[PDB]
Amino acid sequence: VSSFERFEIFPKTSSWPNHDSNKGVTAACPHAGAKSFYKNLIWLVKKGNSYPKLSKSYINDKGKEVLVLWGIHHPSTSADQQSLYQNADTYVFVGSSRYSKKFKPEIAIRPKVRDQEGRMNYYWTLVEPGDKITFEATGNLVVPRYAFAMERNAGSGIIISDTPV
Amino acid sequence: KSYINDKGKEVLVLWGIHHPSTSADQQSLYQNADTYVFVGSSRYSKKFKPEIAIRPKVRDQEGRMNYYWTLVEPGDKITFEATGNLVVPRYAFAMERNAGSGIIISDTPV
Repeated sequence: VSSFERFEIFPKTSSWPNHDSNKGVTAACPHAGAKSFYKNLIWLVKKGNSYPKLSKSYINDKGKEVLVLWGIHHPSTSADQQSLYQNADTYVFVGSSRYSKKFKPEIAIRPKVRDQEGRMNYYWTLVEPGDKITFEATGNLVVPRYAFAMERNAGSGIIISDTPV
Repeated sequence: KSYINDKGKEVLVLWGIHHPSTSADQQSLYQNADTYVFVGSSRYSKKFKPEIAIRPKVRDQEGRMNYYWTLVEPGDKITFEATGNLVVPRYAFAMERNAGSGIIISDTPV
């Protein structure tokens, strides 16, 4: 890949009226001495004391291929599941003509890493032109906010070095 | 149950998950139904739901057991949690890699 266009596939202000996108921060990702998160993902939480169902989709109007990333939160205790998502025995679904996977969130006290007994797994996929990607969850979904449209160059690579540029 | 790596070098841990033939066999050996098994660490994170069927009888056994393994980094905790169908480790191994070694399949005498 050489070219790169960041666009708001799911805008923050809109597209989540029934869910909240503001308390999704953590101390594991600090910035400027404050609790922050990833700039391309939003940690959806319960709206007040309710996490309604999810049904969101996107269609590729950008022409070229699109790269989409998201995450699944796996809290430590069952109380943490209710405190952030209310509903229990939740499910997360991401589907398209290429991707089809349902994730059952699962709960355990994983070893504390960076002041966090929980874990989050980050996933990615590619969207073909004229293809719809669908999202559906009752909890434990970190929805994409900024996706990427790209075109492959050919002669490029990755170099690991400390050499100055 | 948990273990912390005080051995300094890496540790290899192995265990197993039993999958009985009939649901009666689940109660006869583990009582609880709809059990779950969890093994977790900074490297390993997997929950196994034991699942039950009459697999073909091999060595006088219609059930199956799957054997798993992982590596524990220095200063890392590995946690175990199950309501049944867990074959816990007893003897683990601490190791250091040499370099020039391998595996040879032969009938030649030593």
